[PDB]
Amino acid sequence: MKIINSDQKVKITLKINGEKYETEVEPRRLLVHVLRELGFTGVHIGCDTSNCGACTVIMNGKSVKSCTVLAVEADGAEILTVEGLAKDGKLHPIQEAFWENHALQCGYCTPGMIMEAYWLLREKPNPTEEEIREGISGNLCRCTGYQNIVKAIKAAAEKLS
Amino acid sequence: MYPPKFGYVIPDNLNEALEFLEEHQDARPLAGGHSLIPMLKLRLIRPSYIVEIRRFSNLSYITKDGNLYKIGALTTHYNISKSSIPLLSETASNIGDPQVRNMGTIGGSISHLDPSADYPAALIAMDAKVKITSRKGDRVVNFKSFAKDMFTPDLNPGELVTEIQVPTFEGYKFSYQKLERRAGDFAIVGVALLLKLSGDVIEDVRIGLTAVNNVAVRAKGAEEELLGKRLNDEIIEKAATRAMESANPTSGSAEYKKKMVKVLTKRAIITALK
Amino acid sequence: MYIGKPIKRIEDLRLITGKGAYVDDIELPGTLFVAFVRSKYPHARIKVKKEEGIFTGEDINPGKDFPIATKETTYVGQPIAIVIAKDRYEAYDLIESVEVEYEELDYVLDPEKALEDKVKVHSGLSSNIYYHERWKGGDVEKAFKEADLTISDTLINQRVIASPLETRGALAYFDGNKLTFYSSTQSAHYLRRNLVDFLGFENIRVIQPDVGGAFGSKIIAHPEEYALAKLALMLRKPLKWVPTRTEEFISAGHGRDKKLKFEVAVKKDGTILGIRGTLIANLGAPYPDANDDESGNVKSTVRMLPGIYKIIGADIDAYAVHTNITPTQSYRGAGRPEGIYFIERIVNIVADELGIDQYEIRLKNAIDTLPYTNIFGVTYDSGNVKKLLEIGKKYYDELKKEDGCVGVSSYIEITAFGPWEVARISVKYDGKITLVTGTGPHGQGDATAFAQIAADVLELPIEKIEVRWGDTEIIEDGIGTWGSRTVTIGGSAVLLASQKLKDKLIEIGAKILNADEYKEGNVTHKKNGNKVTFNEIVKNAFKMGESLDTTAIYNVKQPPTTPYGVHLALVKVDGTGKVFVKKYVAVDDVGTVINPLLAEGQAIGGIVQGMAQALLEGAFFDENGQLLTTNFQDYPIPTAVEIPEKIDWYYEILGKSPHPTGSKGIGEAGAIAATPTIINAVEQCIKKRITKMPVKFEELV
Amino acid sequence: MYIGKPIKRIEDLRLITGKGAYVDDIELPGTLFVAFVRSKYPHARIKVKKEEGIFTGEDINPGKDFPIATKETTYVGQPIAIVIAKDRYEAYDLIESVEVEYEELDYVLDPEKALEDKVKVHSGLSSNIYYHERWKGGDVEKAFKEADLTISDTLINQRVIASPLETRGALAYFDGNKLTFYSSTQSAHYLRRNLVDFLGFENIRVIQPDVGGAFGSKIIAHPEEYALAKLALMLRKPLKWVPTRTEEFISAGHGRDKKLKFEVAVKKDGTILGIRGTLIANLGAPYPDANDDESGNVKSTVRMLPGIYKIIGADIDAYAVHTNITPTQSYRGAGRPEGIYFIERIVNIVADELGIDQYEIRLKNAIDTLPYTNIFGVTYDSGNVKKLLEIGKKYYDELKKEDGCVGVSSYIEITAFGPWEVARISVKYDGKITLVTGTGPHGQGDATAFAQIAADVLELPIEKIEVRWGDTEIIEDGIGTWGSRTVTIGGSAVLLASQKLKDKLIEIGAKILNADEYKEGNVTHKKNGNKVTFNEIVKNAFKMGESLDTTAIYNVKQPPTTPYGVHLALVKVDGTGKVFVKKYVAVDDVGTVINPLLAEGQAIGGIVQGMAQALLEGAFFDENGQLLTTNFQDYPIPTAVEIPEKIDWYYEILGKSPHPTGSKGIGEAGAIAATPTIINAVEQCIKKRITKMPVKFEELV
Ligand SMILES: Cc1cc2nc3c(=O)[nH]c(=O)nc-3n(C[C@H](O)[C@H](O)[C@H](O)COP(=O)(O)OP(=O)(O)OC[C@H]3O[C@@H](n4cnc5c(N)ncnc54)[C@H](O)[C@@H]3O)c2cc1C
Ligand SMILES: Nc1ccn([C@@H]2O[C@H](COP(=O)(O)OP(=O)(O)OC[C@H]3Oc4nc5nc(N)nc(O)c5nc4C(S)=C3S)[C@@H](O)[C@H]2O)c(=O)n1
Ligand SMILES: Nc1ccn([C@@H]2O[C@H](COP(=O)(O)OP(=O)(O)OC[C@H]3Oc4nc5nc(N)nc(O)c5nc4C(S)=C3S)[C@@H](O)[C@H]2O)c(=O)n1
Ligand code: FES
Ligand code: FES
Ligand SMILES: [Mo]
Ligand SMILES: [Mo]
Repeated sequence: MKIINSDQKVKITLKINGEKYETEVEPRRLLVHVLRELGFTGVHIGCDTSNCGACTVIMNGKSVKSCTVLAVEADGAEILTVEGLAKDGKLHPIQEAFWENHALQCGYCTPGMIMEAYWLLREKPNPTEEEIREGISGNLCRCTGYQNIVKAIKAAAEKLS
Repeated sequence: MYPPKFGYVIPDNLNEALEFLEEHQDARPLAGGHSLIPMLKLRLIRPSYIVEIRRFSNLSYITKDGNLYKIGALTTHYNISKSSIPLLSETASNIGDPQVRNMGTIGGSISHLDPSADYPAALIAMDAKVKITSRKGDRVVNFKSFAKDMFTPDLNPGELVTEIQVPTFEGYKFSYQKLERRAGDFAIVGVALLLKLSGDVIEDVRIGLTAVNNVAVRAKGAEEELLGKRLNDEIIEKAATRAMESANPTSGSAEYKKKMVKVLTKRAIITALK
Repeated sequence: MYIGKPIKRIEDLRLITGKGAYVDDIELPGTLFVAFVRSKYPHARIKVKKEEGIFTGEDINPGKDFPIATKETTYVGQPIAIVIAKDRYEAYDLIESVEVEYEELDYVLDPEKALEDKVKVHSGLSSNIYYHERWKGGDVEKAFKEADLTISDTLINQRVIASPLETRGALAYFDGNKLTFYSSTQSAHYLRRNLVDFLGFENIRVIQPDVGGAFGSKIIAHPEEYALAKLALMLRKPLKWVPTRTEEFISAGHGRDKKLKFEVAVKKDGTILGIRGTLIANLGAPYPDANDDESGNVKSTVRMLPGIYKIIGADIDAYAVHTNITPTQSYRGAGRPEGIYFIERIVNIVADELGIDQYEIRLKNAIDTLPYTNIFGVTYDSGNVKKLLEIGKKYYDELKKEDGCVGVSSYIEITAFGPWEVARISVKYDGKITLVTGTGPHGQGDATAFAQIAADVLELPIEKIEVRWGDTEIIEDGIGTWGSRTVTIGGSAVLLASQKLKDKLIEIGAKILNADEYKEGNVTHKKNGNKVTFNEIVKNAFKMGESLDTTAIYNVKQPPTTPYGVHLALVKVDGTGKVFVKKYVAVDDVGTVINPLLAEGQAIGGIVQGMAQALLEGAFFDENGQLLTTNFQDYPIPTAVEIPEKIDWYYEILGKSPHPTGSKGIGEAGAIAATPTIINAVEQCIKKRITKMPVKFEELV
Repeated sequence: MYIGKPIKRIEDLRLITGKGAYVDDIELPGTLFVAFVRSKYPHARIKVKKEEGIFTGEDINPGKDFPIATKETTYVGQPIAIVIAKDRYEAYDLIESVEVEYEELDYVLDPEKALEDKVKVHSGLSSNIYYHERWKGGDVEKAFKEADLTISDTLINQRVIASPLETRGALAYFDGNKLTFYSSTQSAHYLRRNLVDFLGFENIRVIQPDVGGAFGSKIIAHPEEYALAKLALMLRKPLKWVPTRTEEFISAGHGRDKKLKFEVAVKKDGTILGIRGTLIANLGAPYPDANDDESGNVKSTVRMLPGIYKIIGADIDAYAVHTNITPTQSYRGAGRPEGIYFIERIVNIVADELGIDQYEIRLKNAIDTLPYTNIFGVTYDSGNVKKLLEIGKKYYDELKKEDGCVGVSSYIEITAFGPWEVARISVKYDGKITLVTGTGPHGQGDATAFAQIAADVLELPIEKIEVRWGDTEIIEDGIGTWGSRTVTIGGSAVLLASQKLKDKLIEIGAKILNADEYKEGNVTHKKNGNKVTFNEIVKNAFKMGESLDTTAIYNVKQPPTTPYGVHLALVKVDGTGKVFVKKYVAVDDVGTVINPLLAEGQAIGGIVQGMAQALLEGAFFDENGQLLTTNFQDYPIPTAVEIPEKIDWYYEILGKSPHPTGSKGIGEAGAIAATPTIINAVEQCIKKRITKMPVKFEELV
């Protein structure tokens, strides 16, 4: 029965893109701020109510909105962020396809959108247009109008078979 | 955006969690956190402690136990959506967005009791039951009695939902209709249907309404209209009409919503039948 | 050549790998966090207890109520106090300790009420009416004399909120002599001018880092930016300000919000003769930076009312009025969407009243050839409207036989505003080339277009041209990115600087060869065939004391260049009153297209904003002046599910701009066209007159 | 005018308030810390186990032993492995886990041994001898024929260590396309060229932030900088490297370390006729960047041996030889101190052997008028040595009657090396002026001198001229700060750019006034008296598409300009053998003095380094090739207690440089003059011949 009061911090471990980090947090701190504070600034805060998805990372195989998880709650988790898709500078096929199909403008939804896409393509190898759209409906983008994002995801699905 | 300060408890086992909650009236347990954390962030709640129940993995499970499915409270939307429970799986599928369903749990949705939630429409229709655990032991209650009012579950300091029970509804037909402005939103209107055919007679029918009252209700009048009858265009139209009798909605408009109950009941009957 | 090719974005690599640096990704040693306390009332006298870590408007603008309110607050969401803490979490704890004393005053929400001056938005205004001019052109009397019929109604273009996915934000640091200010802004150089003006000194560097979009919401300096900057002079620590998204909704990016009381004069054959009536625009509270932005936009709305039509006279009485709400600002199109929406709705209302075909009425009334000066003095410079409409009829005919309802609209638009723009190009001894633009892209991909332009001029591979922007220290100056000006005005500056560089490389090459031909960076003696390489020219320029760093300023002498097009949608409405868009076609003429991939990308982004205004979005206040929609659940920007199943974009080059690029702007065109396209479509399905937006579900059942 | 005035430093405000930003004050998100494992042996074969967080030379320069050793290490302190960790504390924990396998080879420490090629410093050298040329001039045969007497000895100028108070350090970040590299370096633009050359691509931005001094130690790119940069390409996180001071002592800033075997030919009346012998310079290990730096310095030493004297012939056999120690680099004066030290010691040795007065012998042998070309081809360009010496005799006479021993020396010096230097000046629309230099000041205060120059040219207040440097993105290019070139070469570039700006402001002013007078930034019609202000000219330049951003490159056509002077000290030695310096006088001719306060500040800083070499400092190795002095306790740089009680600095302007500033360099002059001044003084007190430094206590008892 580990008990941490308001005015303490607790040491946690997070395994992020294959590497272990160790930090001390108050209980109320959100995982999204801790990830950023550890240098993962590609994880973005677009809202305060869990709608936008700009903060999406893979936690233990699951796409999650890291703004809606306490950092202490993530203790011991494995987390992938967009910074961990490319191997030795070769782009992951989802990244390549976003570039080829012009699926980003300001780029701010892009890490989260790519992470949801990664997760989605691991659920459903060959998704319909409709399943793609459903499958990214937690990720808002204000710039692109989505059409190119759907195109990139289909192109990536085919690259991935 | 930023929660208030609070203490935190990581208990070794259930017994410990229960005791801490007993003794600390205003500590809140944390499951998928997708209703608790958003409320911390807006500072609409200020508990002294958050108690973490998430790592009790024997609280996550789908078990078919005779003609009951037993569902661990920590089972997520995503897993329920993937497990072929008639009506309930499809209903879980509709909840929020993929990220949300990856974390949200059935125990936390029903302990929270938002009057526009998806599950209560299915759970009222199913005559679901809620196993409630205490250091004192277990109490099983009917979903209907558990849902005392919007945001008001039948839970005392010291207790947790540990299990949801539903009949297996084999051979039943079903549909969850969710009206929404955008993918990802809570229901503007939700209609959950279960029915079973003996020949072309409606042998059993159950209709649940969410987002149109303070708690989920049965569409009693739509049920009366269909039960035991042979299906045709006329009775469907009539049942869809009578479903409006159970809707007491709040201003879309209250009037628009009541009208939508009829539209979604009709979509539900026709979808389940097809 | 690279110009005209769908070249993929040089910007993408950093951003798809999460190696951008937006304002909140930046930190300095000892950075403190700043949050603002905001008015919970529409109109109130205020007293705020100044306390440790608690600053008030008196610390910022003593004797004034703007940028920060000191005695009197004029809108829910107005900053009334500033707290400073060790970090964001503690800053928001500290917000709850601030002690504000309110005296609730009377307030006005409706600009039609407000213009009666019965209740003043602020104590010290002579008038809630900020601007009031009667716009007249052609011969309105003759129009209404010759008419067989007149039609009247009131059309609303409701308030919306820009809602870029990254909010405003800023980081300010004064070292004792110099202020360095990072901001999620639309232009580093313009923000610098704003801060120089407000603070009274010139030693200010501004950095626009990556910006997560803006859509007009980040042109102005906001009250928080002025305050942060002024605080940084005082505190001598770096100070980070990032609003919550609730804050952003309540305080920033409100746009549109204009009403037209109209009467149209027509002949029974669908000839539109003339228009008159009253335009009422809601400026919200008197914040000078916003008022000035939006009031210029009011004028854009009136002046574009004649659209692409051969109107004979009009008479429009224009009001821009304050009310007790968030001050109104540019949003994507900045007045032009409202004006095109007004004329394109009126055109359909008439078509529907006279049983004329919605496409035929437009072919009937369309201007023939360009140039043409509209009734309110806008010169439409080049192209051919009729001919573009003939091209577009083929899609209208196809859509008319599919299942659903068709809507069309035709637009014309103003872009590429002056007064000037800058480009610097520089070559290092080893040969490296860097191009700097004085514009400030924030998603639109102009840097790729700039690299295509400069590489064509220099005849070099495009990877040779690094493109930079957004630091007041790496270029002489700049204007900014807004008014769909960047590829046109900023690209013309790029073309001039690259040309100056090429001319210079030529003469150094000539000097080295004794003479007075350039290919791919090398210079060759046109018989005797002696050649000096690019790299040899560059090293010799340095040895000869000759600089290869050059800056061009392209002064804009021409008036705004005008693209135009026709857009079409096919929709369905179901038994719940939900609208589904099946297909959308855009046919645009934007002059020379520098990059069709990026141009279409702009068309589509705008189209979906314009559709969302028609079908989803709206900023509404309860009668206590509280914004009802303050998060992404209640302010419903579209997900991927709510988009047209397909959007096909086509362009025709019938009219080039007079600028060296030949291009006109498209950044805003999509948002201008889509709203009435979509509303016309839905109206065909319903079929009652649609007078306001968003179209609600219950209005369609 | 500001030029010639002791204007106080514009640089001081940030630094006295602790708001600088030196390299270790900079952080980026996720920055990792880098430390190097270093050879514990002078010469060894190595195997290093590559492991998690442990990189080796193979990761940096496979197939080579430089910059990082892979198979064979050649000096104690050489980097042999690189560790990466979360922070500095953990990095140094990780150092202790690295697994190195050494095969000790034979090594050579003494360059005189080494030049016999009996033991090679590295396996793969043809020869330890890096450079070997016989220097001949005039008629040495005639000199030794005509001599009444010859004197012989061996003089040592021992190894010292630059010891700037801030060590090297660097921060490297590659975003996928571009490397940004911050470094405690002497020039951002030169470091960029070094990294471009090593890494094979051009997309590198270098930032020189505040630098805590260098004294020649930060000209070259060090092995750690190449490695950090190459690692940053691979790792994709920012990587901070900061050595401990033990590391710094062992690996960087070693300079001097030259031996002269001499024989001098004199007439009995103290005529110095000629010199011959052998110069041996210790390059330490073969690191190409350092070898190349120091070998140019060897040449400076030989070529300055004739000093200010009318020598008739000389014949010097020059060696630059490797040994198994830290490679040798420029230290303040960069070869010139050793050469002047050699001739000024020889002059006193002769004076003492012939009972001639130390001042009289110099007046006897001094060149009469300038220009004059010395025996080894150095043209001393302007001034009057004899006359400066007459001025200085008055202080010698005064000092000769005070209590203690007097030493004098006279120096001449080479400064203001090419090949070019850059300046950019730019004016923003609101009027703000920024001047950028391509030099890289790191304590010397050139930016104040630049601001004085530009303000005189523009006729504006000095506070109007912000001066920036040290970012490869804010200026076309640059050379750097070293060879006492910055105020002269960099200031001439500043003068050209400011003049171009003024000329441009004139013609825009003329255009605005119809004509073809400038005062204080304003232009006036020389009857009719119509006037346009500075700010109006600037706004109109932008409206007219005319840029006010200009870059000048000053190509250096002249050979190095040569200051000279005479310095004098009065010392006492006590019964413990401790030396106390009572007074020191410097008389210098450095051409036009831009800023006497800053010039004297340079004279004094150099003087104290030169005195410390004579009296305190020395880098010595035990016979295992371990440096004996690796901290500020054992390497005794002076405290405030060890300085002359007073240093009076005077200048005379008898000879200006040919450059537009008229100035010559003084950055190095103090260190050149003080060493033999002080040694000559001590020698007068002892009175045995002093042949080596530092003078130890036990040698004086
Ligand atoms: C963007 C977003 C969209 C959403 N959309 C929908 C939607 O469309 N439809 C819908 O129905 N829901 C929606 N939700 C809510 C979501 O389903 C939540 O997961 C759910 O409401 C709460 O479940 P949880 O496990 O996350 O509970 P938590 O947030 O962990 O807990 C919620 C409440 O239950 C208590 N609690 C948790 N578990 C137990 C237990 N076992 N016993 C007793 N008390 C317990 C907590 O103390 C708390 O008071 C959405 C949420 C978000 C953030
Ligand atoms: N004839 C043309 C016209 C445009 N283009 C391409 O389309 C884009 C440039 O459009 P331009 O029309 O010059 O508009 P701007 O770059 O000046 O963008 C400003 C405009 O951009 C719009 N789109 C936005 N897109 C993003 N991602 N984020 C915002 O905040 C945006 N805000 C809006 C708003 S509001 C405005 S005013 C560039 O890729 C340009 O190369 C082209 O190739 N050929
Ligand atoms: N005729 C002159 C000559 C010099 N000055 C002033 O004296 C200083 C410039 O000296 P300059 O002779 O141009 O030498 P640099 O600026 O190029 O400095 C380089 C020189 O600077 C020296 N002094 C140093 N001082 C500091 N603080 N830190 C170092 O690392 C230093 N390193 C050394 C070394 S080694 C070198 S090579 C400037 O303030 C200049 O304005 C002047 O006013 N008039
Ligand atoms: S920041 Fe918007 S969902 Fe996490
Ligand atoms: S690319 Fe700007 S929000 Fe998606
Ligand atoms: Mo805009
Ligand atoms: Mo130097």
